[PDB]
Amino acid sequence: FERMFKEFFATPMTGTTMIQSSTGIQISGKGFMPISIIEGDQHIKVIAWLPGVNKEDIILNAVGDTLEIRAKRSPLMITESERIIYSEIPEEEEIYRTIKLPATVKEENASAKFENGVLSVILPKAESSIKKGINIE
Amino acid sequence: FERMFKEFFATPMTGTTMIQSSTGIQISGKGFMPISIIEGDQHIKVIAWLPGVNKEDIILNAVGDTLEIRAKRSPLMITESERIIYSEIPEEEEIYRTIKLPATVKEENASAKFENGVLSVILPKAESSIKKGINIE
Amino acid sequence: FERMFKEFFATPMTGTTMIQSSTGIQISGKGFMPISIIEGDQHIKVIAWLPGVNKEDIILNAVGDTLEIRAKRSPLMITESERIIYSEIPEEEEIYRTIKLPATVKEENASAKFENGVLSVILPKAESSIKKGINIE
Amino acid sequence: FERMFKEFFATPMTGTTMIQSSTGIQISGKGFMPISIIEGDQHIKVIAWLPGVNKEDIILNAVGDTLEIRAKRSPLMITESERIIYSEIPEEEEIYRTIKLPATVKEENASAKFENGVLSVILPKAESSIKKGINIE
Amino acid sequence: FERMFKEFFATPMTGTTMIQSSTGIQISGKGFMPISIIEGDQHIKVIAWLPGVNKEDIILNAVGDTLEIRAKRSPLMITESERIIYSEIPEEEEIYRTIKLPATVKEENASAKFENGVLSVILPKAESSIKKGINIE
Amino acid sequence: FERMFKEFFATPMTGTTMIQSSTGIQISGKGFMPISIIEGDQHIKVIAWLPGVNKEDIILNAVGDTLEIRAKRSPLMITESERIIYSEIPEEEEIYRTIKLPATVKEENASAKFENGVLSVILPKAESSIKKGINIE
Amino acid sequence: FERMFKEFFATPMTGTTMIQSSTGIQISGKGFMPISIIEGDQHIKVIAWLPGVNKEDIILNAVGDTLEIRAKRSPLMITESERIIYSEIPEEEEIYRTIKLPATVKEENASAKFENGVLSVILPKAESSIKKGINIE
Amino acid sequence: FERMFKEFFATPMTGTTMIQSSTGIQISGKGFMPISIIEGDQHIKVIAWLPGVNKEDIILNAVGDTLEIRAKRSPLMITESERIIYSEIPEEEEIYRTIKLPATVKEENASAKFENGVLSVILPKAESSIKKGINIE
Amino acid sequence: FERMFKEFFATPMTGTTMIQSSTGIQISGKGFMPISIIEGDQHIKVIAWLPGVNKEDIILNAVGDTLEIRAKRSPLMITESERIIYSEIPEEEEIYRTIKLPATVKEENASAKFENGVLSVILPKAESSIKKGINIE
Amino acid sequence: FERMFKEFFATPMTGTTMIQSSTGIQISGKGFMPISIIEGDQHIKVIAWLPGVNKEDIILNAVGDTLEIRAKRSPLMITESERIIYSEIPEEEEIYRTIKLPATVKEENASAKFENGVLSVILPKAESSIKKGINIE
Amino acid sequence: FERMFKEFFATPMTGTTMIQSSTGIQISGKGFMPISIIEGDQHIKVIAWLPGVNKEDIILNAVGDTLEIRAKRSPLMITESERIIYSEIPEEEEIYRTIKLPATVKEENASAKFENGVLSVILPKAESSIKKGINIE
Amino acid sequence: FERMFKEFFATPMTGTTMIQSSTGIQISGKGFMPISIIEGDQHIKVIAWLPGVNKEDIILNAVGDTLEIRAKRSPLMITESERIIYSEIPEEEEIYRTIKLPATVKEENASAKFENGVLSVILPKAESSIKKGINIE
Amino acid sequence: FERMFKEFFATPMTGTTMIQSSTGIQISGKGFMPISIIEGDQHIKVIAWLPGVNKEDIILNAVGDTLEIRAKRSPLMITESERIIYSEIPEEEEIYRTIKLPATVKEENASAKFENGVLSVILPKAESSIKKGINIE
Amino acid sequence: FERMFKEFFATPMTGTTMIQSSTGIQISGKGFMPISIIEGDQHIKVIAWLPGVNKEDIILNAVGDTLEIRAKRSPLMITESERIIYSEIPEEEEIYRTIKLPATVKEENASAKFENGVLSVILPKAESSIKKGINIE
Repeated sequence: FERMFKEFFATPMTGTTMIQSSTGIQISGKGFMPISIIEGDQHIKVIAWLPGVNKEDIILNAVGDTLEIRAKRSPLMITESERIIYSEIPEEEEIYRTIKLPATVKEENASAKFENGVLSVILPKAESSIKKGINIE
Repeated sequence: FERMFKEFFATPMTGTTMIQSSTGIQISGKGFMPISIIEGDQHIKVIAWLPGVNKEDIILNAVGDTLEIRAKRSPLMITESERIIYSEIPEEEEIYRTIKLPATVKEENASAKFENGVLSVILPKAESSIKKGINIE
Repeated sequence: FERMFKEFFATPMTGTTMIQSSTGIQISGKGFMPISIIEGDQHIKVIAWLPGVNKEDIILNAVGDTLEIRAKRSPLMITESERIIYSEIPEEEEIYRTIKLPATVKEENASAKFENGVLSVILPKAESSIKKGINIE
Repeated sequence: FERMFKEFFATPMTGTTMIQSSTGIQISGKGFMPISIIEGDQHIKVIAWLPGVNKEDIILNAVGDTLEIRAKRSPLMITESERIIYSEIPEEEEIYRTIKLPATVKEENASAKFENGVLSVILPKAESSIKKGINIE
Repeated sequence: FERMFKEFFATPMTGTTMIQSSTGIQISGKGFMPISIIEGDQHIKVIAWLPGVNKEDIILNAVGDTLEIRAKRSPLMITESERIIYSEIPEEEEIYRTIKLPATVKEENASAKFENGVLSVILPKAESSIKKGINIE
Repeated sequence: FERMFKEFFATPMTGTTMIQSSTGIQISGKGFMPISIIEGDQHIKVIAWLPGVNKEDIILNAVGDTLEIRAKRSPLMITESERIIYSEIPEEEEIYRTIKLPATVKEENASAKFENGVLSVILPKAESSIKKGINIE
Repeated sequence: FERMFKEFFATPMTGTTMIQSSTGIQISGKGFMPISIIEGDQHIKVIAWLPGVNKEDIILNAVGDTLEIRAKRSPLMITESERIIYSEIPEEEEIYRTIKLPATVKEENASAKFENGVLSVILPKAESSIKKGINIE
Repeated sequence: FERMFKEFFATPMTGTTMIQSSTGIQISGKGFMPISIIEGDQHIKVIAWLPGVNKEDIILNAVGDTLEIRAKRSPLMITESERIIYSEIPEEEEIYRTIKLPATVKEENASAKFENGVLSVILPKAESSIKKGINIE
Repeated sequence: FERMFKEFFATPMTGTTMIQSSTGIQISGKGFMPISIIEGDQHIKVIAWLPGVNKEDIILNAVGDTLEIRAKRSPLMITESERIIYSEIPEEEEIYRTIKLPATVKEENASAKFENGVLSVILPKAESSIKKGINIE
Repeated sequence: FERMFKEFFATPMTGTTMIQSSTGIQISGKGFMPISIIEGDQHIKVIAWLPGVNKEDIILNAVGDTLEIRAKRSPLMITESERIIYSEIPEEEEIYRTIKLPATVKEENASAKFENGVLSVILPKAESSIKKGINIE
Repeated sequence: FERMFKEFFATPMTGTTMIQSSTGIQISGKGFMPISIIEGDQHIKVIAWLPGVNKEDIILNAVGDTLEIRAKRSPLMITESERIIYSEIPEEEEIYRTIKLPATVKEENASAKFENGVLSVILPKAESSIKKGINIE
Repeated sequence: FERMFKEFFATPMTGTTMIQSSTGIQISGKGFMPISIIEGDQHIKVIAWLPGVNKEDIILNAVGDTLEIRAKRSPLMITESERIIYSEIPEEEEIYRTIKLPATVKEENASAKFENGVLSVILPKAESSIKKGINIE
Repeated sequence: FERMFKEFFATPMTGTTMIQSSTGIQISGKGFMPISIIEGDQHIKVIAWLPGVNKEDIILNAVGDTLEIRAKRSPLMITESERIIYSEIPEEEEIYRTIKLPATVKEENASAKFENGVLSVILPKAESSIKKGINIE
Repeated sequence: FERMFKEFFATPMTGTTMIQSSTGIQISGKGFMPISIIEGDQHIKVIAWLPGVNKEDIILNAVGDTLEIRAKRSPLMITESERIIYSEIPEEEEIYRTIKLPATVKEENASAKFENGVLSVILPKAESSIKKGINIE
């Protein structure tokens, strides 16, 4: 049955509904929301693909080492004469992701941008999480 | 090995690289581009998710009953201090889809909109493809 | 043997004796106690089904981000002339659940209600766990 | 796939939706309703767990050797700010059980009690079903 | 695991705990009680092996087409110096069988004998169950 | 085929025909004869279930560390009008068990009782098999 | 047997004898002839590897959207003293490929070059297959 | 997965990348280079298919009983408007084969020809490897 | 091979060498050391079986919510004339367990007793881990 | 299911309940009691791990070539406020081992010591079991 | 396919690219970097094998209970005449390891040495992680 | 069991203990020593990773077409207070590799360098192994 | 894995470490010691292969019907310059066999010879084990 | 069938009849002859176990890099009254081993010793096989 699902290759509908992923960071949520975490020495960059989501429909909250991205995408409106004969776009409306970052961030200084359906969040690291350099002799 | 791939649940990277799907319409391409086809009595609506693609990087061409969507998404630029510790966003740059529509369209009257990373293409059906109504007695 | 257990479908007796579930919240316990966690912006609501448990037999304690629900249900008393020919109700008496919440709560302000065998616990979130809003530009 | 369901251990949602069980008594229904049948010499006791069901929402009808328990549990109301991050409580609203008793009962003298979400029904046996004693020599 | 149980060959402990057997007669019960049903033209003979059961501990009731045999065998008493190093005798105390006969019997005229741990029950058939002879030409 | 035998659950007929069991005591025989061995400091108690066996049909012989129980149960006599439609009682007539005890017994002082189809044999241990106590310091 | 073929790794002899491949273009033929199709906006380039084929032995015909490449490679001539102790080069003489292009081409303006055993065919697209550009607003 | 690879039948890309073949002659290399060895009484003929390789890009060296064929094929150049929609030609650029011949050859007298992408190498056998004739009586 | 290990039943040598167990408490170590954790309202009791360990060879350290038990058992000394023909006692000398308790303890007030090879450790809970009682209305 | 038991790694509870082990010495018993037998030229040393057993609760008897170790360990007493959240210590109370030694011992001269939960029994060999030396020429 | 990988035994290339290992310490990274953690009473020693890494290319940062080792090894430079016919050394350039230590360390007092490609890091434990000794009575 | 080893991913300990690898060059040895062979027209470069090996502990001998690398790495010294809780570094001390080169080398002119735990050996090829160039016409 | 062991064919190291063989004679021991038992009418001949064992290192003891052969073979001494590249000889030093003969022997008259590493033991049968002849009529 | 052979554990008869083993040295022969090869800087030591072989029955020949050991062991002579009831000693008479050494030896200076059934052969290495030392800088 697994090869069949792969043969159907309906990966967006079958996929991108993950409930628990551990990479040393625990991500739990619902719906399609690919996430990329890019950690610098002073901040963390989170890239989230929210295609078809309006900027006003994104609720972005963070605290400590946890980031919550809640968004709702209005489903594709169709006239009565129109009918979806084929569709790969997930129909799920309320999508969300809870991202447990590996470092504490200063949510009071965080900022986020939403361009072309790409949410880029900048989270400055807390002083308690900025690593020092161990001199090698 | 199939359950493992499902357990990894890396569906965007493993998925959304389909080469041949037949729903009575033949779609061949490369990369991540979910497509929804919504056929009316006078036109066909194609919804394509091109997150992170600039409007100038989308080449949209159509003829007869075939639609070609070519787009390139610049990869995520990172400083030398920054590093991708986790990423679900497909890294593939040049994405494309070749959609063989089930009806002939008037490409000279087609139009497309690109909002929030959602490409909506309107393709009026040709007079030779508009179906007549069979009266039932 | 798995299909047989499913064919027997004795899910309450076989089921609802979970020792370790992780949803990003770790729940460990013994016996039948379905739990629903409903997190708001200012509090957490825990719904626990304690059918046949008296209000005086429920010990509800919480601290930090951990909630302990201990309860004992007196087994079904039967006369010597009476005999259980069929039973799906779990016979286990001492049931309990240890719920590790994802946020710190103010146990000094928590409250709980027990109606129709449904335990509803209200746990206000601590100021250190209330998430701030990241403005999107 | 069976071990996986057991590993998921979501027995309430997967379980307690039995359509046909024969113990010499045929029980058919929908939803979660554990039943215990305790037969005496003069009556039959039916224990049904209806957690979260109001007494006014239980329709209890019986005739001959068949007992029908119909009940509806209002789903968990949540504010727009609140969201179910985790839930083991079955969401099914209209639950019911049709119990074919092994003996004829006098439905005109039956009684039932509903305490702590436990429905206890007393069904006196008909004179045609009260067994006589065979003296052993 | 099945061959292992057969290799262990602990058939009394593993076996003789049947809950549902249909031979056109439905037998449901608990414990070890081999049953033989020997139907004549005017009566039904039931042979039940109740080894180690006292005559006073056997409750024999019947009605219509159902026979209930309830008996309890006191477990093997042992001194503190004595210890069961090996045992094949089932330890279950309360044994019972519910036998649904294929014909209606006159329980008011039934009789039973208990010799050498063998219960022999005589159940005269009701006039409504005595079959007539179809002459063949 | 093993699950089928278990589904048939004809354990008395399939079972209780063991030819070689080792528990440190070797038991070999034919037919249905559950045995329990209960060893004290001064004697050994053997409990054998011989349902439907007459006291005159039991030949009980012992020597050294071996016990032989031979018995024959007359089969269920039936009239020509009567017919076994269902039977779980083993039809085998000549049953026997050869029990190799773990200790030497004084067969000249052994005694046995036969009540309710239960054979209880008392075998005093020989002086060469009575264990001494090792004082612990 | 599949791993064995892979272990033998005789891929040219076992491989490159495909009868039906669909990439949205249907290729049917016999023998070893790797094909690469490189579609531009105004023409289609077909690269075919015809090692050891003389230019005079290649018959190249096209019409509409179908291209037929027929060629014969003279087998390796050997003296009577010489003998093939090892060979991976396919011995098949008459090789051919029928390529159904996805667009109509102007066979009257097509050209082909044969250098180093590489056949490069240029097929200008017909005006009915040149796609127009859909302006995006 | 093996049948799938055979069903994909992408034998050139999957195949022709052999690292170790023993026919009594050991061939190790990288890339696609079918080899045929044709041994005479006085010389050895090696046929290597180097389609699309220029004569100046072939480095042919030999010594003792080992032959090394190194060649690089420039990849298929494509305009920005052109795109490979389908390709069976291996993309690997640097191909090579190390052939351990079964006989010592006089590399100072060897010669090679490169026509139609077929490399034909003539390697005269050393006097120490020319076999004598054993007269049969 | 798993049934064989179970048939060998060498569970002490094969078993009791666990490296990672999660019960909501993480235990990592080496060697045979069964652990029982018994949590009260004011303290935690840890029972560790250290058979053959001298009181002076047990190093018991704790901090925060982690308990480390290090002990070494001198191996069984044997004369040259003596030889281990059979042994189930694990030969491993340096055994240890790292127990991450679920609550913070006051290591400055902890105490432990070692009797009959049973280590009983009393760890008073910290004020920050003592749970309060939520009144139910 | 075997790998699962190994993954659970509950070897003390699953293990150490062996009923029949033959190493040329037959050991039968119940419960957890690792045994090491160390045979010298003049005696046999038996090491038994009886953790948590009081010296007064050990009954040590021997005769001929058989050793019986009977002991009972009082279960872990817990206050009503205390609860076993985790436990690897076997709960079985009455443990015993019957060891059939390979040589006859003089039980009248045997001695045993019980230190740190380790029972060490010294059993002098009988003159009939002391082996003589065969001179080699 | 697993035995094949083991038969290939290319463990460095296949291996040493671990993303998530839990020993009660969580290690996540990329590339080949064997790690040994040696915990004392006052410090933690981390041994990392960084063969072919220059001391200036190692970035060693630590904070709290997490250690990050970032290093880049310049790939093996080869002349155009030189070619890697065989290689087991991983080609990956940017290697890194993120080590979550089990105890908090004083990164301000840490030191590291790099000799013979072995990185030895000394991390003094914080006062909050130094365990006290529980006296045993 | 193979997937388990891969899941354990202990590739250094399980791996890098190869006894026989043939790439047309036969390598036999013991321990962890990744080898890269880089063959030029006039010499052979061998790169061996000997992390933690002192230059004085490497014995490098060669003759003809065989290279022997013998080295011993002193194991990680630890204080009695220190203990290896986690380790991926192979503990094997005496490592060695026997490399049969494909060409004869002039061991009298060979040289080797040992930097950062990387052994680089330069082996000039013998005149009898330097390949000549076959002119292509 | 079994075929692999057979393919490795390391039968001496894997083999000849038998712990329990029954041919009606029970042999238990450790190490490599092939045994041949050749029973005559008046004696028993035991042939044991003790290659590399000195006559002074063989301890041969017998009594009743049991024979114990204990021997130690000094391991192969090697200079520091010498190294075992290949070895099939078992490295185990202390080898032994316990042979339970089928007849009682007179150990006071037994003799043994040790030539070419072959131990030949002559054990005269006891008068109680010499069989008489049953005349056939 | 493989586990059965292992259960039979007749490794000498089944084993030690190897026809082709490659350790970089090729050993082919017949019969039981364990071989250990111990290579020094100036010689090679071959240890062969020839139990029960007379010194006059060993033919030891060597040349170049090949060693041939031929020996015949007279089978165990038995009187007509004597009979092999049990035997593990291989019955094969003519045993032999052909050992291809990795280095050329000076057979004119070789020597061999035969003590306790152990053949020790000393083979001085030829000057062409003595490896030189590559100085490391």
